Amino acid sequence: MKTILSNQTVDIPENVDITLKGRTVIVKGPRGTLRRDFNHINVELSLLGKKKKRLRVDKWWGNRKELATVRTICSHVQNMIKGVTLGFRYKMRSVYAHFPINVVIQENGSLVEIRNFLGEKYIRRVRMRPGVACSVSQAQKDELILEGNDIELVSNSAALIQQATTVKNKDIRKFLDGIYVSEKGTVQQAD
Amino acid sequence: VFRRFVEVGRVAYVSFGPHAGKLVAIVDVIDQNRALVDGPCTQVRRQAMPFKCMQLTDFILKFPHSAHQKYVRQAWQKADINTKWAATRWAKKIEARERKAKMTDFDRFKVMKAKKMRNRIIKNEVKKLQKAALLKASP
Amino acid sequence: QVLVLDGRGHLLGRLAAIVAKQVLLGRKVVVVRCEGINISGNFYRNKLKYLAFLRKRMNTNPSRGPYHFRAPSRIFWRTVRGMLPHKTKRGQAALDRLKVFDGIPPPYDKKKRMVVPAALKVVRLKPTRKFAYLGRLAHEVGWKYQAVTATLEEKRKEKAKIHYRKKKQLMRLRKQAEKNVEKKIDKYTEVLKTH
Amino acid sequence: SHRKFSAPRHGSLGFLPRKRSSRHRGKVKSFPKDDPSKPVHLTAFLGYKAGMTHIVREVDRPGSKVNKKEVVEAVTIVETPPMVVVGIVGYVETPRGLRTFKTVFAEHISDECKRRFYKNWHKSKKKAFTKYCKKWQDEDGKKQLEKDFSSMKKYCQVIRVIAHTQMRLLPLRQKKAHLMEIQVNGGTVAEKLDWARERLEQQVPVNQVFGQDEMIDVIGVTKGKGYKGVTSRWHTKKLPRKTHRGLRKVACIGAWHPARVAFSVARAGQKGYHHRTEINKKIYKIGQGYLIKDGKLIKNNASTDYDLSDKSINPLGGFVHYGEVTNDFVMLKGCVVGTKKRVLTLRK
Amino acid sequence: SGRLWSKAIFAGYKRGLRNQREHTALLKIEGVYARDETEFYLGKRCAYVYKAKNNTVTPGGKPNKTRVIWGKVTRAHGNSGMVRAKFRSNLPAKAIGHRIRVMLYPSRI
RNA sequence: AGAACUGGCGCUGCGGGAUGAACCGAACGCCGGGUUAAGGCGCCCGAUGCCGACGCUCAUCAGACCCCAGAAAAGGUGUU
RNA sequence: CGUCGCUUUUUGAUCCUUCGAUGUCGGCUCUUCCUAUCAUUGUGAAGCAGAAUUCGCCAAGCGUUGGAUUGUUCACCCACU
RNA sequence: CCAUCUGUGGGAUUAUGACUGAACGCCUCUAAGUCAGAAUCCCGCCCAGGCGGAACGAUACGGCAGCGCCGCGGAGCCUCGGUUGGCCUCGGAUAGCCGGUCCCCGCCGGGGGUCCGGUGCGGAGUGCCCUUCGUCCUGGGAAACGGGGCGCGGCCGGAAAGGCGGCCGCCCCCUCGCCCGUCACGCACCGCACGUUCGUGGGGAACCUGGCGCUAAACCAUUCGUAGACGACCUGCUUC
Ligand SMILES: [Mg+2]
Repeated sequence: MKTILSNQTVDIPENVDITLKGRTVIVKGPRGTLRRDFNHINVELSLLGKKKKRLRVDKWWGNRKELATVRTICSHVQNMIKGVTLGFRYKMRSVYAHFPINVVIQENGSLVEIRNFLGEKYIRRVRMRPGVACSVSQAQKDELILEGNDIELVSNSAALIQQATTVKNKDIRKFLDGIYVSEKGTVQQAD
Repeated sequence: VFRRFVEVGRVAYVSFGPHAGKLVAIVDVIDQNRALVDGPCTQVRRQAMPFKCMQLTDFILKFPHSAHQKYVRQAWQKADINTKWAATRWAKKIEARERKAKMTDFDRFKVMKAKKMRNRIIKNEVKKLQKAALLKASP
Repeated sequence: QVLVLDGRGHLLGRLAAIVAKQVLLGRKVVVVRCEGINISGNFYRNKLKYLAFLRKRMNTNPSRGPYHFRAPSRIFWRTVRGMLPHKTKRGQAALDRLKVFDGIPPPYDKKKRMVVPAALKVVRLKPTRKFAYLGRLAHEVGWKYQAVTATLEEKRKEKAKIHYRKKKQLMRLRKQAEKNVEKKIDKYTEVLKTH
Repeated sequence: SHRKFSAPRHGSLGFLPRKRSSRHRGKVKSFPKDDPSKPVHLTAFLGYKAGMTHIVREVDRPGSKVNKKEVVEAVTIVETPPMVVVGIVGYVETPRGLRTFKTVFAEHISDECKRRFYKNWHKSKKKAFTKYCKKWQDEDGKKQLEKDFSSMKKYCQVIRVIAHTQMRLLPLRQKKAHLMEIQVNGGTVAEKLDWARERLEQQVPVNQVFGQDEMIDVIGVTKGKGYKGVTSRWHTKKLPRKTHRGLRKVACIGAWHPARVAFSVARAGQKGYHHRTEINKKIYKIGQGYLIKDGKLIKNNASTDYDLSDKSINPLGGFVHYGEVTNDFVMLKGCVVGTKKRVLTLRK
Repeated sequence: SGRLWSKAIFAGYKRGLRNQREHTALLKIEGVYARDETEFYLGKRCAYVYKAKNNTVTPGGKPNKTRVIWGKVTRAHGNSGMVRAKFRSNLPAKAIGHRIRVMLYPSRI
């Protein structure tokens, strides 16, 4: 079709300041900073105006699979804005039958050492992506909490745990055992 | 990023084609790759030139959407594009590119003798600034 | 005498056909840094048809027969050979004017390198489509010299900064020197006829 | 077409050109990786296999049915007199592989090293290194000799060590040194290279390179058997007795339409004398041989903590086809490639 | 003192695909790479200079080992600045890729 | 396998279809210049090295030229 | 009940090639290839509780035997796997 | 296997499960961007080492001979091809280029504000020599390093194929190594081709020709048996 442009904008609150080197975006905020390069995605970005901080992503030329990626851009900025002010917290809970899951942390809140999963002798050590924090819950049974700024480093690491607790050579519809994610939240609440 | 657009009234240079080397005024974009243009004060009349033919310049003209030749003629010489186009650094480069093409054999000799002269002058002078640059760094 | 082609950013087939014609016309052509030649189509696609190339193997003894080269220099060399009449002695002599080098050797690191804008990826592919590097489909297929080459590139390119850093030192100087004019009698005739 | 009965391949195609190998001394195809943090050390060593005996050891392996009992094991013993380091080779890497940078040899080299550099030592005037020794002592040749270690230290990334064997200490009639070139895999290259200038023309024992119960590899050239037929070279099934023109032959050496004899078929040629590398041969004992004459040399090999005799590992009557061992030795569990009196390079 | 001739390589014989024609050569005169700008070189005498081991000259007073085959530029050949020339003998096919020597002689400029 | 009608091959080369009995151009004394048919013009391989026009399509088995040398029903929120 | 295909390991149909000759069944022996996968790796689905099975996916790396009868290919049986 | 011993790990990923996430305001493993993933695949380990290369040793006396290196002039023999060199940033492409005050890496590099330019003119559509016919007379402008070298001495840079480059002190020497102007001369060979360079090229044979050096080793024959069809292969041969 080759339409004339589309554009979404992303409003920026005051404690976070987005600066851009190009199609690379640098996001500094209160609880750290993080950056993403979009040198594959063929769009211009424009932060415009002092004292209000609006980011304008627009694509002038394009087709229907090139128009679909202008929202994917602006929805990745809002995960960089939300994660650098609030952060991400994926609470996940252990579900077990007869055998209780023994889950500890070896290395400074990075390595996760899972044993006594389904009565097996084999420990399952999970080393995580750099930028998340491991923490066994308090005032709750068998809950594991991951905290960090960047969603794709939180969420991929929360996927490695759930994938490691995979029941093999069995009926997966019974034998419902695993450390499944149960909540998608923030580190700081209600801002 | 994208500091100059096409637009109703945008002055464009025409690089190749049947009107190669003349300015035009973009009047109406017609479909996606073809634009209605004219130049009333630069000897190119009204037609649809393709966009890959043209070169965007940085002069805009505030005339209405798809007017006649007359109002574009008024806006061309109210804004006085032709003196502003001569007094730019890019039409000096296309002026300079044709002066070098019509350089005769006798002038090309005279350029050669006056080129190899002044490059002696700088080389016998740029050596002096090297000579004083170590003389700072020797104490 | 001899032209020197930097090979990165170029396409495999678009560059090697232009090398194949310029080498039939008597020139001596040297393509340098043929590690980063791009090749169209995504990487898993092009890695398939190179693995299909590896099993084209004569049954009775694979020692004689198809010689699968794996360095991206000889990948590029073999592409030129299929666009030459190499079974004739005019096509044999055409290959002897081609000398292809991976990385940048020291006879050819201080020359000025040329590019072919016919064959560039920036020119010729639509930017929203995927391409493959010849360096890492060589590395995926038995080329065991990627690390020892990419070490010698950054040893090469670090020595090339300190040359260019001091070059723009030199031409800041002869531009500061030509401010000290004293010569505008000679500046008449060049600006008159394109300085 | 579809054989009716599946059998596997006779022989391995991984060792295919069953060729007389181009070397009598085994070449190390690939040295062990070297890291700067680990101490500085050699990696291989030359030895001469002398024969086999067996042994009696107390096994200790929990879980098995043998645990805490006596087991006999067949062991080979390899007489390894201490090597003498002679030269230092550096290798700088290219994108065409490793390349020899340059070599520096010792000041005065031995006489049995020089015997390696000649195919006719008797008809010779022995003139090797006579002009190369004079540069260690003439000072103009010396202040550039130290220059070639500093350019060695700067550029090349893996350095090795040229050593040879002391063939004066063996009962063989050979007297030519076997000149090997082995790799120092220690720390960084400056400590790796000052570790070799310090010990040119000095001996390197075997217990300094290897250790007890430190599992190594044997590299050798196999027992050469000559030009032998199909059923012995490849262990192919013999034909039944009634067969005209021949029993011990492979019958069908291929189909019709490939129309050529394949490489993958078994036929007659040279068996043995091939280069092979064994993997995972355990060391049992590093013995030392035939010490001082102050009181007595002391034979005292093969005297374990339960035997306590004046034994020595050379058996009663001397080794068959080898001689009588007077040197430092290594004993290795299992069979080991080669005839007796044959060079084979032990390697980590 | 200096070069009074423009450089050109002998690219091949005029040919179809299978059969080739020996009587007409074709050239790639250097620096000219379009059919519109080849009109200068038409009619120009062009030469193929080579060596042997016996001797001949016309003007030099002593015969040297250099000898030559003359010939002239006939017409244009396709859209890309090629040029076909018809010499007085045929080129020996040793000359493929080697230069020839295109003079400026029969001048209308 | 067997008929009809016209042409062809057999008796017949040449250009094009990579290769070829019959297909498409086209028929032949020995040559020079000119031009074309059928076919083509990234490089083998003569000629697009045109600032060619407009769209369509991404394949982890793409596709690519009469005869002609490989495929169907059915299905696809893949795009148009 | 229909109906659309593929393959040339069956048999036909054909008679183009070989009648101044291409040695004609099977077995033995040995190599290599194909996948339309029996097992083995990693998986998805069951009317998958477990165990055993069954249906599908990437997949030909590796294996797929010993005998009684019979010229047998095929068949049938004993036994292991 | 009728005795004994040994048999070796990485990468990208297939199937498939997923991550964020649009298209389609939600959803969704996908469209761009990610993760895990295997008897398959490629490599390692291992077997052979290319009309593929390195590094190093030794380089022929005797009695006349002989052989390298450097410095040479002198001819003829054989193979021909070219007619000025560019001596270097990295790269990006919905982007880059130059100059720049301020705070950080043993008197140099990392950053940001600022100023420029940009169908790139600090433009290989370009740049430097140059289209140098020579010299003499003879003035202006430009320039006080001289520039070639058989110079001698010195340094230190460039290992991926360094086989090249930069700097310095003395020196027979030039003080005409440029641009404009004055003066008159040279083969002015009588209209004409292969001219003009790289080039005192490449390769071989010899001779008059200065200095500096150098004084071996392969193969056979003999022996060995770690080897063997034969060749090949591994070895010995001192007046102790
Ligand atoms: Mg190796």
